[PDB]
Amino acid sequence: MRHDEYQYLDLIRQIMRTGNRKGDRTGTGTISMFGAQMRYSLRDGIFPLLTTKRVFWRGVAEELLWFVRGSTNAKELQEKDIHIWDGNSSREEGDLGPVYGFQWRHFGAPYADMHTDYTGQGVDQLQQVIDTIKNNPDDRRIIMCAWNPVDVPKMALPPCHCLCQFYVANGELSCQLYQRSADMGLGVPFNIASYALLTYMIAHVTDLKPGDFVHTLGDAHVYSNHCEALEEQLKREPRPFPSLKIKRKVENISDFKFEDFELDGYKPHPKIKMEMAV
Amino acid sequence: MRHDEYQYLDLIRQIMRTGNRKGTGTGTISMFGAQMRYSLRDGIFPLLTTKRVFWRGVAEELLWFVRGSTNAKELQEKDIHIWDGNSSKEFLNKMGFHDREEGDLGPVYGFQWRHFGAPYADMHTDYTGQGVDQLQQVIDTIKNNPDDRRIIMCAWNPVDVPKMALPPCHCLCQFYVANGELSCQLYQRSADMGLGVPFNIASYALLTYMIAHVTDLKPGDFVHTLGDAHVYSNHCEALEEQLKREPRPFPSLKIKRKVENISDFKFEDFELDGYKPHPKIKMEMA
Ligand SMILES: Cc1nc(=O)c2cc(CN(C)c3ccc(C(=O)N[C@@H](CCC(=O)O)C(=O)O)s3)ccc2[nH]1
Ligand SMILES: Cc1nc(=O)c2cc(CN(C)c3ccc(C(=O)N[C@@H](CCC(=O)O)C(=O)O)s3)ccc2[nH]1
Ligand SMILES: O=c1ccn([C@H]2C[C@H](O)[C@@H](COP(=O)(O)O)O2)c(=O)[nH]1
Ligand SMILES: O=c1ccn([C@H]2C[C@H](O)[C@@H](COP(=O)(O)O)O2)c(=O)[nH]1
Repeated sequence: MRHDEYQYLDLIRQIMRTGNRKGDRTGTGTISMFGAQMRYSLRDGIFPLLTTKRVFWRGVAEELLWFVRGSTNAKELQEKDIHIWDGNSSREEGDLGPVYGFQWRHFGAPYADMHTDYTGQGVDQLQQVIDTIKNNPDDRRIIMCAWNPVDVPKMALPPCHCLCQFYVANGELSCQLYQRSADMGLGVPFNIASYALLTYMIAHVTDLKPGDFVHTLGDAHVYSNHCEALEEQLKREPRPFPSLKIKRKVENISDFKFEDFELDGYKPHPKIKMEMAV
Repeated sequence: MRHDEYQYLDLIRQIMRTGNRKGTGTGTISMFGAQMRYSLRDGIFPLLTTKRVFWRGVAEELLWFVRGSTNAKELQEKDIHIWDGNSSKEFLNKMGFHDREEGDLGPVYGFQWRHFGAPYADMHTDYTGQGVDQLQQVIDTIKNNPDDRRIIMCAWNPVDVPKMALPPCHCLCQFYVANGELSCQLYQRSADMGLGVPFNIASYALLTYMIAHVTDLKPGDFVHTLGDAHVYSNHCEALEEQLKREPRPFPSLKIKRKVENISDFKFEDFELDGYKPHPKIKMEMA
């Protein structure tokens, strides 16, 4: 019965107390461990939006709807006051290259720019996953992969979220994410919520109930200048997770809109300032 | 410090007790999401001891991957038959590969590791200079930028899976350097706990030993992450017998000479000392 958020807190504590101090691409220096795994229940409307520091729910949901549209145009997020892709995007202003939206919907197609019509090009992995869940739920290849060795050099930033896999049992849809690089302080809470939300959406349109989100980490790290803030965060007790309901019968994965999500009872501790490494 | 092999034994035990019973025609008992960690340090090599594992098959299959080969006949010539089932002309014709010759597994590991993105023709084609040589890329990044968080080799290729005799169970692996030590994490989407997993552990441990050697590092950990981790129902009696066996200290592995490039290893370069396993247990492949 231990709150699932303690998996996240325990890993931060372990990284700071036992991790490897190294340099890194950004020049900030990090403290890191290699290889971790967390499991978050998604059952009975439970939505694992972390509570010991406020997470950017609106950014999570808008970014994911943008992925689902297949968009690689950061201007569509900026227009919605979502600036999480700003650092890496000024090729035309806003064109992120063949990032998630494109890999999920067009893996293997040649990329031109964010305005190109890629209909019928590449593998639409997202629809492939939905079809397999509906038609052959015991399949062990229900995978969506964003790590494309051909395209990584054209991407504004190599994907941290290399691939995810789905699994069906007990009337439940589960999802596992392989995240190669995990900034425990800033990105990880958002990343948990992203793939928990994707699982809620796919479960909804496949007539399944959400089960578990399994979060596997490669290089799991704390930036050296985050330790003071995270030591303060570790003093905070998690609060019960919010609940998530989808307010209408959405027929297909592409039909979701932001207002379809009813997030109830989110009561996080206040935000903590933490500068993002560049 | 408990023997690392107990992670495998404990997971088999857990799956058989609480795993999900689901539906080939053989039943599976499965869990989703698991992770084991095997130390590779101080010459220790995690070749499981509660059932004799096919070490020579592990090493020859891995050398075959590294050559970029997708031709199962090259394994057969060395009396390694682990891919025979998936490459008979009859199997391939059954899968719809009517123009494919016996032995041709399609664009599987050797090809994805050395030529990701190239068009696949057949197993005899000269692919030199085509596609992404991910294996050499990893070696170069380890040498030149060891703190890089993108040291990845990916065999999961959505474009090519329809041409493969079997989609890769070993989707991708990632490397990590700290304190002079090279670690490796494998994401395995599908794990036959009884038959494939022991062999798969030894494969990626050996790969880590080889890459560490040619990058002048020491092996650290092998982290084995599983997606659908399952026990086939007709393995349960055999695995119940294995669970009563106590692990013995793992063997040691040394590389007998200085090998400069990953492509230069031969089986005789490996010295596996002290492997004293319990006997094989028959488990029929689904
Ligand atoms: C070093 C680094 N760490 C990261 O975690 C990271 C994450 C993203 C993308 N991403 C997945 C993000 C999620 C949340 C973000 C953010 O800036 N949130 C702040 C402020 C909230 C807001 O932007 O309004 C926060 O909530 O802490 S950015 C891009 C570059 C990165 N760079
Ligand atoms: C259902 C299935 N499970 C697997 O684990 C599997 C593994 C491979 C390839 N592979 C990675 C293998 C490793 C070991 C193997 C095997 O057949 N083992 C023998 C014992 C070793 C020997 O051949 O001497 C066995 O127990 O039958 S096969 C191919 C198809 C598969 N199919
Ligand atoms: O969704 C995201 C995007 C990025 N990062 C973090 C991980 C690293 O700290 C940095 C990306 O840098 P590289 O791993 O690519 O160097 O941002 C995340 O945690 N989650
Ligand atoms: O090296 C390998 C190759 C295959 N498998 C097992 C996993 C599954 O039981 C089966 C592959 O079947 P699918 O998951 O593709 O259905 O073989 C392994 O465990 N290891």
